[PDB]
Formats: sequence, structure tokens, C-alpha cells
Amino acid sequence: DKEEGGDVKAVCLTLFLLALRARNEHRQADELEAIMQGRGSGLQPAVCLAIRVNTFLSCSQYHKMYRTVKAITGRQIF
DNA sequence: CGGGTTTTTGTTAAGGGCTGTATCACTGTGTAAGACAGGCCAGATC
Repeated sequence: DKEEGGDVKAVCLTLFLLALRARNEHRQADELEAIMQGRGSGLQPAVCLAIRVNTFLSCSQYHKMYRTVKAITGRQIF
């Protein structure tokens, strides 16, 4: 209220980001500042196809990996 | 157009820790048959 005027949201988020970066946690803080926007980090089907082909993966193994990721993370990345 | 004041950056006096890249000695794909010149026995022969 003194400096910002009531902007508790931004100052607390930035303080937490700095508290995260102080302990060498760039990964979690980057994930946090990415989810702050509220957009789904998805991949195009062409990208998944290229990954599947250029890494010597059968359709069965790719399906297993897809199922595992979607069931653990609870969201679609591939 | 400057003083005076503010904001948002540089900055190495030295260490901790995560991330990316070079390095090393090797690997798998080149993979079955045909041409030919010399030797030798059965044989038509003059």
C-alpha cells in the first residue's frame, strides 16, 4: 500500500521468484513464470512425428511413452 | 538549452552449482559365381 498501492500480487510473485533463483532453482522458477501466463505448452504433430522418426522409435514404444507421460503429468505434451 | 533528482545497469575484489560440449576409441553397411589357360586321357587315324 505504501509504494505499490495494493499490488500484493506482483510483489509477492517477484519475491518468490527471487527466493527460487537464490537457491539455484532456475527450472522451477521458469516453469512458474511460464504457467503464470496460463498457456498450454503443447507440441505440433509434425514435431512429434520428426522426434519419433529421427530417434528410431516404433509406434508401440512411442505409444507407451505417450501414455506414461499423459498419465503421470496429467496433460498432453505429445 | 542546463542543475537537481529519479530510475534501471555495470561491476570484479572471489567462490558454488547446474548445464552444455569436446574427447576417446571403436562400430555397422560394402560378402557368389563366371572367365580362362594349362594338363591329361579316350580316341579317330594314315
